[PDB]
Amino acid sequence: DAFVGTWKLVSSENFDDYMKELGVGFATRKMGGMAKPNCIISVNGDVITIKTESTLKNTEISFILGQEFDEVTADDRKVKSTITLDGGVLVQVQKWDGKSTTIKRKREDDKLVVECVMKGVTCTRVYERA
Ligand SMILES: Cc1csc(-c2c(NC(=O)C3=C(C(=O)O)CCCC3)sc3c2CCC(F)(F)C3)n1
Repeated sequence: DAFVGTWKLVSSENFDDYMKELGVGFATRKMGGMAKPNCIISVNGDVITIKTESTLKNTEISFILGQEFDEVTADDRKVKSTITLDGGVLVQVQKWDGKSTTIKRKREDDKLVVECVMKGVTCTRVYERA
């Protein structure tokens, strides 16, 4: 839809702090902090696929809106994830060990804007079309 396409990371703010708040260790934060992923989003019927491709690590999720699924995150958390569409925004929550983080993806002008919240830390990652 509005989200479908191949997107390339152009900016990131507070990603190291966001990863620290998740409990991510130094080596993995060093890898993630300097990654400039592509995000490839596609839809086939009820199923949406989001691939994140980067030099040192790829991940992929496929999901139906409002249906919880198991996810292994890039930092190796085993989480229960639910993604919904709310006022044009894809809202993802990941739940594990009584904690949660939210990842919201929204389209603004030319950009795909990704807001990641963990406790008091808010990170903003912006992608543009490849
Ligand atoms: C939590 C955590 C630890 S590490 C890591 C992570 C990447 N996270 C992303 O891109 C993320 C988003 C996005 O912008 O799509 C939005 C959601 C949040 C997370 S990308 C990438 C790594 C490490 C390995 C790598 F090879 F460096 C490449 N996420």
